[PDB]
Amino acid sequence: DIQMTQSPAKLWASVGETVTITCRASGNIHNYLAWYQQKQGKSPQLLVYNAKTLADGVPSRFSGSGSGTQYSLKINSLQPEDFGSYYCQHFWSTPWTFGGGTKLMIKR
Amino acid sequence: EVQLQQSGPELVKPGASVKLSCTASGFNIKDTFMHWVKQRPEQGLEWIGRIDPANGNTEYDPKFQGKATITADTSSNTVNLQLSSLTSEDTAVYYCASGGELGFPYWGQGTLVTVSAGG
Repeated sequence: DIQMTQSPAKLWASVGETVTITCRASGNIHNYLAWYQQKQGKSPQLLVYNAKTLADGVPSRFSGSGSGTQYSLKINSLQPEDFGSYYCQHFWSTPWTFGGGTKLMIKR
Repeated sequence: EVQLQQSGPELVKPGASVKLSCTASGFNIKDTFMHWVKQRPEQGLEWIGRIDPANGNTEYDPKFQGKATITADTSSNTVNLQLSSLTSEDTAVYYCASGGELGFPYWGQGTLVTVSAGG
């Protein structure tokens, strides 16, 4: 089975800062990787699929990249609406596992 | 509009079983995989498994073998998740979701299952 190692688990940041979230697969997943956003109290929403393709209505400040086992989500100059949790998931062999998540929290 | 509606919250006892349900509208569940995803309080998403309602094929994360049984009822556009032998580790929100290898675009609002102490 292929597992996803996501880092960092927690990230404190401020509006306007740029952050990078990474996911490392335990085997080659051939760009079949999605990123989800999950706001507090809400269901997950698909943000990126096929490693780099933005989903419906997703702003250009989000960028997915990577290949093989190594993938990253960059949020350029993050906005008030970007705080929440982020998860990667692969869709190569089943099981289609999630990374452990990143909680993106505002510095207070 | 696609909607996935999920069953109401469950308050259940250790050792019992529970069956959660998810009814789709706006599409035919035969046309995609249907998934169940677990999220313990303040923790991460965990893929339990999926069913292909076109032919009934299921796949599971091996960690949920026996704990989880996913079934589909195409005539009611519904998929179900049975959880057996409940313990506190099963206390979680359970999401149903639709999609395949390009990600899951549609998610239910989740069903909270709370297992009381003793398991």
